[PDB]
Amino acid sequence: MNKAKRLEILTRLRENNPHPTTELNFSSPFELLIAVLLSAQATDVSVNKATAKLYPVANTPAAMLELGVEGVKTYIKTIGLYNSKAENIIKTCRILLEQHNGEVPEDRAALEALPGVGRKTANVVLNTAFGWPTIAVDTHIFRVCNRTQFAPGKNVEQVEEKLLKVVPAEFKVDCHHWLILHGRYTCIARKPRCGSCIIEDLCEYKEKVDI
Ligand code: SF4
Repeated sequence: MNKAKRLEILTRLRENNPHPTTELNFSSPFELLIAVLLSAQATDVSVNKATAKLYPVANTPAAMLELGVEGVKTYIKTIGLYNSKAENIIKTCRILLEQHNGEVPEDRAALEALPGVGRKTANVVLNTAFGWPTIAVDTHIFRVCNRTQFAPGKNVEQVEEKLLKVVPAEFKVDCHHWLILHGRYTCIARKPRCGSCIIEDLCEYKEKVDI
């Protein structure tokens, strides 16, 4: 692949969807942090169904703490691992109240310190709630980057590091959401939708499927 081809792929993804975002519903950084903590081994539609019940009754660290571990579990019992999720939620709300004064902190090490949130999660929250140029790589973005040859790599860290070198600064805030929505709905794992792909003539995959 090369610089000019990469730039035309990013130009077509912007034309198609100028402002890509998460499929998790949220109206605040805190509501995004909790939705992302509820995401582990669950679908976005499962999480949105649970937060549609929960956030009208408690959507601040203080209201959440007042609901308690067992009150939280009542609203999220439909989601996988909800007992440990409910513990991580209450603990994170306490830390935000004490150390960060009821705010979600705009800082990677502070977010990574929170129970249940790791590097990829901190990067997704900094990008999606605060607009940071971070580009977290999951299995979808890994498959898309290697199939197209946009940013090939042998594991997650190599693709993440290549993406931070090859994506122009202009495109780095929307890059993660463009590539994950492309992987989820077009460049899917079993039988890619190549005959209907908006970047098919720029993609370098040798096994394209419906011409
Ligand atoms: S042409 Fe096929 S392999 Fe290439 S990006 Fe599109 S869907 Fe994926």
